[PDB]
Amino acid sequence: RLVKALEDIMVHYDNTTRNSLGNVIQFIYGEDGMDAAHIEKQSLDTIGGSDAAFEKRYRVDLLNTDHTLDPSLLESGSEILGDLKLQVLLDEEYKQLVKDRKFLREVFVDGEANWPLPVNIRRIIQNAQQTFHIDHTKPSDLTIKDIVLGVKDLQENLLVLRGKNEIIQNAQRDAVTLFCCLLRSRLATRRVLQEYRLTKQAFDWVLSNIEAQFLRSVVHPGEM
Amino acid sequence: LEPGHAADQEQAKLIRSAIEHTTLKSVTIASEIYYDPDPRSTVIPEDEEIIQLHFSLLDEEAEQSFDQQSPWLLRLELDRAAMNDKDLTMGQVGERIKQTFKNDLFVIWSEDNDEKLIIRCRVVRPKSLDAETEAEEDHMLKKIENTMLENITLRGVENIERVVMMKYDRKVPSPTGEYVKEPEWVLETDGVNLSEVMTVPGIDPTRIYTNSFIDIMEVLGIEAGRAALYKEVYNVIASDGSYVNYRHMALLVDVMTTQGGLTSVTRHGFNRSNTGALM
Amino acid sequence: MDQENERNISRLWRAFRTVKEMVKDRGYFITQEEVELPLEDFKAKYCDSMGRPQRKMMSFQANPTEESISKFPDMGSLWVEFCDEPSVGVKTMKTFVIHIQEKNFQTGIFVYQNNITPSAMKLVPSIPPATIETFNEAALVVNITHHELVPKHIRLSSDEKRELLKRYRLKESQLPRIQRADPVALYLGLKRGEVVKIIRKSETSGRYASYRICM
Amino acid sequence: PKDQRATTPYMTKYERARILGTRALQISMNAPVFVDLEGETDPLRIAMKELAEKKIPLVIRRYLPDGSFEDWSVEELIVDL
Repeated sequence: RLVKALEDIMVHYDNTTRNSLGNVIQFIYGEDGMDAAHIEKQSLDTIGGSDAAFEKRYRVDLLNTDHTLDPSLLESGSEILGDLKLQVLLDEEYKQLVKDRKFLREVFVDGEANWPLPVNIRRIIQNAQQTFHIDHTKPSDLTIKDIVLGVKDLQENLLVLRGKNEIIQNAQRDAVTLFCCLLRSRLATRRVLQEYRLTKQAFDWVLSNIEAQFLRSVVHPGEM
Repeated sequence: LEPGHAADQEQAKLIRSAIEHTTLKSVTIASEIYYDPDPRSTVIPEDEEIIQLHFSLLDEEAEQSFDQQSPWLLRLELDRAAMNDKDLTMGQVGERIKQTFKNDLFVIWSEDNDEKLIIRCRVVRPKSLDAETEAEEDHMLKKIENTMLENITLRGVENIERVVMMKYDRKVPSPTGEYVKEPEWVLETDGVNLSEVMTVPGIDPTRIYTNSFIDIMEVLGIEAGRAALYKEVYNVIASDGSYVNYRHMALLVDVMTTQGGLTSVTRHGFNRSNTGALM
Repeated sequence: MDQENERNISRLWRAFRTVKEMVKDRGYFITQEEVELPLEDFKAKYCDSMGRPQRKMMSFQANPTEESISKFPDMGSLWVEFCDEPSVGVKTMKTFVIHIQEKNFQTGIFVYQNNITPSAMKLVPSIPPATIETFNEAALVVNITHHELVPKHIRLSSDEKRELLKRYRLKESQLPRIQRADPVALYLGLKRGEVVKIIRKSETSGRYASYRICM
Repeated sequence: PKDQRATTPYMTKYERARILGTRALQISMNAPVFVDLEGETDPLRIAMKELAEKKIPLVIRRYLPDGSFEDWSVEELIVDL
């Protein structure tokens, strides 16, 4: 009975799911366009944790002493002190993380943090560390602006639907909301400098690999 | 329950009482029809004290008339234990009977403290009983007894049987931001009457849920019906621990709910559609 | 609790609040203060000294907001009337229809107590282009659109619907369907052919917008 | 639609399967070989070798549910499989 009911439903090249009549069952397969084979459980950091712990893990301040970024974490850590521009960028990043926290707490009322998602970023960062033999005692050569702009560019490259109009662009931006949340929670400046003392080469490698990997993760048109 | 009443106990019991369906038949021991021409007294010493209790109250009322007085006594003896369990008093049942029998049945009450919970009733028939206790047909009293024991809803929601209040934990953000388990009191019933139970005061209408997704569709719409159907499928599949990806069950429910209504996978549902004849 | 007791006044007040919220969500202008009327204030304004509210005094008129009329230049004025008769005979429906016709109200909502006779129901489509909506006070006691399961429904303008169909290369039939009698459809007062945007908080993705077409 | 093609620029799994199958069938049918055959014998392996070099002339017509289509040449498509 089940096989006959859903027999003729297929993913088409416009990424929608339709039956033999062309009727739309859903406007993107699985509501995010990724195939099940490439999903796997991952943690959403921002959902859990106390406000103080969340701020400590994510907030970075170049001006005040409450959450100062230790200068030893960057090859220009001393210079960045002040620089209202970098502070504005980091404040925007923290506001985005707070918005993600609120949005996720809305989506998952019970606060569950482990949910399937396409690309496993923990493995990507572990691979970067093992490949580049990153030394945890050498102040990384990354810069706050580089990190922020790289993450934003990656988010811009999270292509599922490739239309040029505004309806398809809204759909595509919606389809990557949760993966963007995972990225922002995982690639926070503070985390990328303290927890994962990556270098610029490793950061570029991680971003490129994430791009490629979820691009390989998207469902194939013609899938029955 | 509502957020301001969930953490407590007795308010949950009050909601239980407001929802749970209960009739006279659940509290009555036996119903007896007795012969008693006397409208103000009785040949039965057992009911003499009860009659005297209301003799100074009812028979002393102005505009005394026998139109509601008959020689037949429909004596119901209730269960004290059952009434105590349901938090029912002679009051509630009496005015419910009055509501169903505004002026077609003169009803006498027994004192709650009395060991004999008695509802002494007489037939009503104006223009024939006005000044006499004429022998009304006993079948009239038997029909009245049927109506009392079947068609009288003392309290609760129709089609809602035993309501089982129980406690289990739900995660809510602590003021520090951490998710902590806050014990909550809820009710799990039998039979579905969403359309009424939603409106009962004291319940959080935004959280009420049922496993009969058809009623969810009827009351909340096709989108809530689809969500409830997915929840039911997920519960069925995860009852054994093993789980399937969200996409498969989401696709199944989406297919079942594309036509603005619940479609079955039978030959009456997807098979009677617009698809190809050979398909 | 008698009819005059709070057991019924509270239900009436909650239905009033639900009606105000429903009219506000349709795009008409209703101040947030009116939506949050306290029970005591409602009794003072409407409930009689005898405990019997004058339902005729709860009659209500709403007008499209600036944004709603800008997006829906066909919108008109709304009239809402809570009838007094427990049973809606054809005479009361005829009187209401005449009132709508003479006031030239584009849309009118008729909230009734118990039931409407089929003869009266036959008068609903009797005054085009004006449309008459009927609601049962019991249904309106709780605003079903506030339920956790129910997502947010948004009505699309004809231009928005045309653009959607053009971008997805769809026909009117190839969209998912929503019936006219759907409780949310009645709440939004959808007409046949009006497409509704539904925004859900998907598990796989943060949000997922789907659409349905009234049938 | 000659441009603004909204379909994926990556050759799909089924597209790869059918391209390799078609080229294997053609080579088995003694079709011309476009690559420097390095002593290979299996038509499928030759097809894979000349797909690696983007030396398969065939294109891929991608039908949309409304009947339209897009012509993608295997030289354009990115073989990320």
